[PDB]
Amino acid sequence: ANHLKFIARTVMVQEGNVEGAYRTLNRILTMDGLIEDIKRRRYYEKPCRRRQRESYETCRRIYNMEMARKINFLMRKNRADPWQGC
Amino acid sequence: WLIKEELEEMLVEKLSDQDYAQFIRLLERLSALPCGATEEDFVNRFRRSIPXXXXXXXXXXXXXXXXGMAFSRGEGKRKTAKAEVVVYGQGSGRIDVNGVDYLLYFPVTQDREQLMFPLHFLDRLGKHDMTCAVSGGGRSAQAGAVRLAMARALCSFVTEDEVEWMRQAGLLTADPRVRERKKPGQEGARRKFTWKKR
Ligand SMILES: [Mg+2]
Ligand SMILES: [Mg+2]
Ligand SMILES: [Mg+2]
Repeated sequence: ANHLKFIARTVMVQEGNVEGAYRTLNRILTMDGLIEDIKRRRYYEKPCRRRQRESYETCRRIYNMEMARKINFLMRKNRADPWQGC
Repeated sequence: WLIKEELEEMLVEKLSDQDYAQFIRLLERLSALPCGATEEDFVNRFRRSIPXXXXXXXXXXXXXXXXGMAFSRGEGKRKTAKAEVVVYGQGSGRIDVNGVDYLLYFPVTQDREQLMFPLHFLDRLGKHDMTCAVSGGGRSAQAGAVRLAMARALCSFVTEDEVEWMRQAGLLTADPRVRERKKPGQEGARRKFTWKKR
């Protein structure tokens, strides 16, 4: 409100395609976590009920990180197998 | 390739699907490379050969002694109704049914259309002269039997090529469709007595 307007969260559509530029802006906000925050902040969420969220999120992030790594590590051996029908 | 049962017979050994699959897979690997002599013999052990036969069996024509003229005699059978149709190769267009004319014996237009089908297909409509004997069932069944019998007796006077057409037109194939027996405790073989939830 004290900041200069139109500098923030602004995309300018190129070659007149609107839908593309909107997708772009959406990708911005969702990349920064603002959509999850708006949606979060429609109602309240109590501090306890918040650390639960945090911890469940962070556990899940750890799991998915690890499992991802493991998958991409074992990726090589997806290759068609040499020894078949030994 | 062998079935699973045939490899089971060859080795005198119970098998698993997986195992069979594994092996056949391996034989594909074998065929995949340059094929030696004993290599080919080896895979021949596990080879079998199968027959396939498709042609509508072609009756040689029959030249009558009386006029010295050629005819062909077909037999159709549909749904309680059999028909026999003798087709003479030089016609006036005359078509006689059980000793009466085909218009009188099929007052239902639909039937006459069914009859018209093979001849209109082979463009022979005036060219041929048919005598006909049909029995069993009701009118549509009869007209259809004559359809089959006629289209069968028409493949002597047609070209070897038009035959596969009449097949793909479905003229020479019988109608497998027939009445289904009522079942006891039911109504109509399918229809059931009205069912009560309470
Ligand atoms: Mg204001
Ligand atoms: Mg966060
Ligand atoms: Mg009924």
